[PDB]
Amino acid sequence: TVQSERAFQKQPHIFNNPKVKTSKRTKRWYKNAGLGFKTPKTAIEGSYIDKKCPFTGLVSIRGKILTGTVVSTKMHRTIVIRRAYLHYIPKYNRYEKRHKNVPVHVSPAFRVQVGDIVTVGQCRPISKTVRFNVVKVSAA
Amino acid sequence: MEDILARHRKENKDLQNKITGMKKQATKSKRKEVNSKCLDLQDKLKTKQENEIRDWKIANVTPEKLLEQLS
Amino acid sequence: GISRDSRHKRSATGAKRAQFRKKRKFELGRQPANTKIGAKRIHSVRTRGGNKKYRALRIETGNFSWASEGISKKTRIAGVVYHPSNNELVRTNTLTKAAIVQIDATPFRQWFEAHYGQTLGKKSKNAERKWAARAASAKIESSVESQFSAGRLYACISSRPGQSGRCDGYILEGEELAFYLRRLTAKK
Amino acid sequence: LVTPQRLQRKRHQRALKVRNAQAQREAAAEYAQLLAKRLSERKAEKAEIRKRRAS
RNA sequence: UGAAACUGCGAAUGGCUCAUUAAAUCAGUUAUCGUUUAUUUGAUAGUUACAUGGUAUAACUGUGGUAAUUCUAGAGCUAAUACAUGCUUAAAAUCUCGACCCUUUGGAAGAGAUGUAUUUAUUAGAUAAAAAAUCAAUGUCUUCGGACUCUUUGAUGAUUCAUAAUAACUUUUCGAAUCGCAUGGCCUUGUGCUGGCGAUGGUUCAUUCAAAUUUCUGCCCUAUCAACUUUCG
Ligand SMILES: [Mg+2]
Ligand SMILES: [Mg+2]
Repeated sequence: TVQSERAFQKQPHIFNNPKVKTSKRTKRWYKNAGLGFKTPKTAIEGSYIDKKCPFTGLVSIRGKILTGTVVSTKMHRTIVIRRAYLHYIPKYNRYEKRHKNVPVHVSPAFRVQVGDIVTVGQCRPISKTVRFNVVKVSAA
Repeated sequence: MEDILARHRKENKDLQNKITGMKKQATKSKRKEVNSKCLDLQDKLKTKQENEIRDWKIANVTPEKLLEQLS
Repeated sequence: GISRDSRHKRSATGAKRAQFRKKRKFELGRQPANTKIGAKRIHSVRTRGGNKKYRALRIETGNFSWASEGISKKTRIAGVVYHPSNNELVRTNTLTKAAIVQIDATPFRQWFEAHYGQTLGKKSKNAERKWAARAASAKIESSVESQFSAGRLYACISSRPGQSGRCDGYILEGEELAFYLRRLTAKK
Repeated sequence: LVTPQRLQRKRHQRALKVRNAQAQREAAAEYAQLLAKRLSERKAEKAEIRKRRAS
């Protein structure tokens, strides 16, 4: 269901030449994210279009990198992860448990299910509250 | 017929003087814009004269076929 | 005026944020220029910085590109047929980015007869030397000469008129064109 | 008023744009010479790499 | 020398107060491959009547108005780094056409275009160890059967980056009609051609002063506040 939606879905500034009869009808552009992150094979042979995918779209990865555990996958192309941590109250000389929910973007190159641990990287501000992007999935 | 041709000739005689005055009044900056406006005015006058001649003669494709041909 | 501030909304938890400051000049927003078909009328808009931004109110012409042959020709725009953001901008015949117009096929054809030499639809020596030099490139998919039969091409618009003041785009190709004409026939 | 001084200033502007043009052109020519001899030395190093791998 | 006035610049700093504000400000820590940046500092532009175009006005003179304002009307002047026009430059290269030549394996007089900025489309922007077969194009020689005797750059962890080229595009952006000092050299003796020190102005890149959003973690009391947000995001 690639052209199911209302405008056409293409990578920007790519060209498929009709005059030259090629084997594949869609030339696809991809980049590696850096930091020793392997590009998944489904990004390269895939047919999806996403601007906010870090392997097919116009989004770089830079800044903090974080790890979490996903709780919500219930909405379109964005999932919500959860980082539990310990906060240290100095008067009582002992820690407090705390957690923060950050909603991260996910490309359709990842099959992320609730309970798995992901690895997120900072990107440009994608939406009102989304500022992150999933670059690695670990099965659990 | 002849009156419409005389009106088109008078419109062309006014438009030639208007285009010549616009070309003479232009500077080096706005000469290309004045030339584009004069060419658009000449094309619109020719289209209006052709439509007037077609109306004087009269008074006195689809994308589904493209889809069928493509499929 | 139009404040594009992010503190006047709610938070991520739905709480009502209080007001914090008066609206700022580094965060303003302008009223949109719903750009029509008409004679050339472009207003200058001064920006933040020492820069300047065109605002195309009424415009008619454009430098539209052909993807396959790599040419771009100054060509009049007839009217808007289809638009992805709203269906009501079609009703007002509005040029924006990706608003699709019908563009008349006269100067592309007049180049094409000078560069490929076969008429569509239905003598100087070096020129036929050149048309003997180009043989295999004369084939275009059937929808394009079907549009040449009426002399009206469909072209998308890639240049934003409200910033650049121009209206420049590209002619639809068989994949792009095929999907857009099937949903055009789904609308019609 | 046309004075000799404004003619001298116009002459100086013309002369300065001229000599700036030849100075940057000869700088470009010397750098083209440097890049050509650097690529020649690089091809010589490629040649000695190929004969040490051939032997 | 210099009152007034035009023009350029500053007045967006400083000074004061703490009313609003409880993930708001802020503190430490990131990011801008997500942006604008007067000034400073360094580079940056032979491609577009020239012994140097034009027009308004202030200041000033004169006439006025009202109780009253840092109020100003009418008339008469004149300047610019105000405003608005407007030429100039060297060679070389490459592409679009191309009068004629003859039938090959084709090659050409000549014409036009190619500074910078805006906008779109396309292309280049590569880098793991070696090889062979075919068809074209060429630089080629024929023992007209034949085959080779010579081409390939940056950065980042990351990019559609830097940048270049092509097709055009554009109420055509910029490419000095400015000013102060000493006034010098070269003769076909024209009052001809050259000629320094440095103030201002200017396109773009970089820097700097910054600005703007922005990442992680942190806030006093309250359940006699347990569910809140979505017609109006
Ligand atoms: Mg003095
Ligand atoms: Mg400077």
